Amino acid sequence: MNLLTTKIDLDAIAHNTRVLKQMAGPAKLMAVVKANAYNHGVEKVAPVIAAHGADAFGVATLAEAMQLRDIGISQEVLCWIWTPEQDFRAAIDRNIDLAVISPAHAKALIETDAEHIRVSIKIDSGLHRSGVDEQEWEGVFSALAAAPHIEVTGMFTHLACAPETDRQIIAFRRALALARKHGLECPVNHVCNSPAFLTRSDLHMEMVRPGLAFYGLEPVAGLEHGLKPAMTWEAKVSVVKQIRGFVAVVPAGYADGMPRHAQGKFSVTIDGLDYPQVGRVCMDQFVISLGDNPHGVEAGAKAVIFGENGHDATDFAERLDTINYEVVCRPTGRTVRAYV
Amino acid sequence: MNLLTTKIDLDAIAHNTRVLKQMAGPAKLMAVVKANAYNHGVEKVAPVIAAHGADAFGVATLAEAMQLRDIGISQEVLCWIWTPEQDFRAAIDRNIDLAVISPAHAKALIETDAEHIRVSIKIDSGLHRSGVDEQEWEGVFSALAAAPHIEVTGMFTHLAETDRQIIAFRRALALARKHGLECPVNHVCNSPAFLTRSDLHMEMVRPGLAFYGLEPVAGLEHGLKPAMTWEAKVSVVKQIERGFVAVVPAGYADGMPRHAQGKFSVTIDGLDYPQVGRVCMDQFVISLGDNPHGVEAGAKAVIFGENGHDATDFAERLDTINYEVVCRPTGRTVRAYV
Ligand SMILES: *Cc1c(COP(=O)(O)O)cnc(C)c1O
Ligand SMILES: *Cc1c(COP(=O)(O)O)cnc(C)c1O
Repeated sequence: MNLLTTKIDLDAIAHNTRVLKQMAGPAKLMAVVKANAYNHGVEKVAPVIAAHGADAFGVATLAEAMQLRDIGISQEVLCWIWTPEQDFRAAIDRNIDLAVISPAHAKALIETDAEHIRVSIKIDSGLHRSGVDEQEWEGVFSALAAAPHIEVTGMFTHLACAPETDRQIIAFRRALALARKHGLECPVNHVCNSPAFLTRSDLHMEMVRPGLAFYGLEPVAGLEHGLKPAMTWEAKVSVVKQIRGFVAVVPAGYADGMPRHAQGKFSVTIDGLDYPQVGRVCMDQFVISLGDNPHGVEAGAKAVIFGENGHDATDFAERLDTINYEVVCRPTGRTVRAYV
Repeated sequence: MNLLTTKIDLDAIAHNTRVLKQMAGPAKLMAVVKANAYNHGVEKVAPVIAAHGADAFGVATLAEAMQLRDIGISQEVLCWIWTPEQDFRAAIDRNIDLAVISPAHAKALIETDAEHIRVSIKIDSGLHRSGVDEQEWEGVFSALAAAPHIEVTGMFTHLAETDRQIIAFRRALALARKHGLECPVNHVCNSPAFLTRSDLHMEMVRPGLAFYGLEPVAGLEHGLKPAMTWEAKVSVVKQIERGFVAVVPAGYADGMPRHAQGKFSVTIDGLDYPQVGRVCMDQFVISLGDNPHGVEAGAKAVIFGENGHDATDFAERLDTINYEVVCRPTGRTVRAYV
């Protein structure tokens, strides 16, 4: 028996997958499962998402993409954070699509002697982060077009989460036209992350790549989509102490993902009732006040930090002055992952 | 090659152990290696510490305790965060000391059908968290003393006042002995109290932080050597103006909090470059100005540690403590030993 765990509801994930598949329509559905499926356990999550419609998967690193192939994912897989200094050839060998994020990346790929290399051009559409920018488009498209063994499956841009969006699309379309003018068909393109996907059907293109929504969380406040949250972070009270007040100790500290800054900003839920966190969050635990403990909370009681039978990830996120993306990624350390 | 890693200096840890072993004198040295040895990798760290003098090891959970036995640690082991509902019996069968942190824990142990159970009494000396409080002294000591299959090896408490907690701890110790509990080996010193209160060493000291080379009291040195370095390789350098920015392969899913925005910089070739903009899930951006030093993709960016700001400095910049920063590197971060 574990005192600290995250409950991962796989059925909720399948549901979310079905809801996203219906919403995508004719567009392909790429499931973004980087960061170990947003901390939900990609080894279990990805197969469920695959079994319910996902046309492809998107991850950040070479290692994550390779892990997907390891568990048996046979769908198209895209990786966008790697450098020519790494063994990217190992990914190519595993049928992993690689994003061209800079001229140097394009160069390393063209100079790679492999039969057929699938690549997707990451376009810097204005954020000035990663990706090939306007001044480099000409050279890169020309170089990739001249490479026999390279197949440019398309291009994509990451609508940084923002007006801003439409300005990015204009630049992206300028790049796509320039690419095709160079002989690059760019058959499958995508720009939609969860927020854009759930609000801009005009930007579906040939493929959409939402991440957050698969885990049942809403990207924009005020919007309903019938999603089912999949993660619940909960601990079992280790000790109930009487000071006629009482406090309870819950076996979770900053070493487990509970920020020290969360002090005095939230409550956990025991049997559906809230109890405010009090005092300093320590390395292995934090304390909550039971008041006169009228409901008779005892050691062993289940305390929901966020999730089922408690406050959802979004509420907890706002209490912590952050976003739900970060809260689901927080549970770590002694926290054990349990499915459904 | 990995774009994001923690470099763990095992020789530094051996060094820190020797230092702490010296300062401990006749007092037993129990190294705290809970939380995977403060995120330094207990499977490699604990053996080094044991090989250099540690008399015992302290961890929080049964699983962490069992993990020490699994790696072959033969020293005394104490575990202080568990409940009667867990299979603590399996831990007793592997010679793992259990802390009595409430009357119910004492009850469970007393009712456990085992021949010899080594226990340490966790004393609530005023903090009012876990541990047995003064109102419970009597009942617990008297019950444990009447159970011959249990060996009360001693008692301990945790410092937040300090002297105040000590006064209380002493009272409990006296009552326990009055009840027939000898309490041969007691302890209260964590890293800060150990380095400054030689009068509180007692029979055993319980340092954690110091073994990893970090100083608890920002004021003076003790000759420790920091053991961890968190660093990344620039993935791309982009022109934004004639200014440039560089993308660093680490986000809040890897341990870099979104709140860290505008609070820090990374060190590249000994010089600092400010993080700017929003911290995303997989990466953050730094400002290079006109990039006078020609930083290129592939460059080594030290977040904290060797060739960068030490953990304490980084912790202050992010409004936290060094204990938390060494626990932060996670996600795609790959641990490497040097
Ligand atoms: C994280 C990420 C996504 C997923 O975004 P959500 O907002 O979670 O839908 C999509 N594309 C890229 C390039 C990403 O890094
Ligand atoms: C974490 C812990 C320690 C170690 O403390 P440092 O401040 O790192 O030396 C000692 N005792 C207990 C009970 C602990 O939980």
